This record gives sequence, C-alpha cells and structure tokens, in this order.
Amino acid sequence: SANHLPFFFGNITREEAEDYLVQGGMSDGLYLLRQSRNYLGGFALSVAHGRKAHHYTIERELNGTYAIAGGRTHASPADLCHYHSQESDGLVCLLKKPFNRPQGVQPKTGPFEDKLIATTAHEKMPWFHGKISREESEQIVLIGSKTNGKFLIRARDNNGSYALCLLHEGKVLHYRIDKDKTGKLSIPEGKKFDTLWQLVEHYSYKADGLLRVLTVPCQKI
Repeated sequence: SANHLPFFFGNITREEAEDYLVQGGMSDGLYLLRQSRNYLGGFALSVAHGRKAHHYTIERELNGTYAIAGGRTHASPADLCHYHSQESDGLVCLLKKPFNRPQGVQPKTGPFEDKLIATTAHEKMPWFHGKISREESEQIVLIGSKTNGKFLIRARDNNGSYALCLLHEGKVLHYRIDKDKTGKLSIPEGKKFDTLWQLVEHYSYKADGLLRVLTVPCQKI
C-alpha cells in the first residue's frame, strides 16, 4: 500500500509532521500521511487548518481495511484521503493539497525493525528480559556498564502485564505497564500503545511523565 505515496513520510513523530506542515505553507487543507506510533498497522493524518495542525488516527480494521475511529471503512489510506478530499465528514475541513515529500527525503524507518510477528517481536529485543522479579530486574540493571537512561522491560506477575525499569542518577525507576479492556498498554496517566516496542520508541524520544528518556537497553541474560 501507501509506501509509494508522495506525501507518505513514515515513522516520523507527531511534532516532526507539524514541522513539515509549516514548511509546506500551513494553508488550511494541506495534509500529509505518516505511520501511526501507538496504533499497530494503522496510519495518522496530519492536516493544517486555521493556523493549527490537526491529527487523525487511521486505524487498520480487522478485515484489512483502514478507517478513522467512528467512521466508514476505506480500501487504502489513499482512498480515505481521496474520500475526505471531496467530503468533509467529521474532519476540520476538506483535504485540498497534499504535501509531497521534499527531495532528498525518504520514508523514515525507525528501530521498529531496526500482525502475529509484531505481537511476539519483543521477546528477541534487547530491552525485554522476559519474566523476572523486581529484585532480579534492579540487579541486572545495576551491575553492567551503566549510563543514564539504561533500561529494561520485564513481565510482571501477570502474563500480559509488564513493568518498566529505568536508571536515573544511580536509582532504578520502576514504572507499571497495564492492560486495558481493549488490550492497550499504557503507563499510569500516559498514552496507550498496541505493542511494547511502540511504547519504547515513544519514551526513548520524549520523557512524557518519565523522569528521563530511555536510552540504551540493558542486555538480557
């Protein structure tokens, strides 16, 4: 699908997409497309309207079709833009001009690999150490070549519930990761994610409630 779209930027952050909106002209109806960072397989739509950027999450439905939350299904993300370019339907305005990728610029692929496969890809990742107790997690973090932001994720007493251990000025910080009814992982009062690696890539880029940003993953035993 949308890997060859001129306005598909990729796994860029929400802020970076807004910077491109100011580079494009911020004319109301200017839009671009990027990869969603907290909804697996879904997309995100960044539209500028009234001197502000507006973001809409294009979720991938169960049948393989993409649709906005509380909306009608579209074959591909391009079709959704084409539909919303002629019909407003719940958005701020109609999509007028796309902001094609500037020259030199390619789709940004992040450490997501730098449905089934995604859900069980964390087992082999360096920051995931599996099921360990709290005392074991702090020991393993405290005894290596340590540096601020060194972290790991462990499985809590529940299978499906995880816990984040982060190093901050000699102290191992413990953050709880809980599952909701939908099945989305989130830190208390934090943004919800579909997978753990999306939680890592978000928190390794911005503090967002944490005392510091995740940096280097602790190597697993």
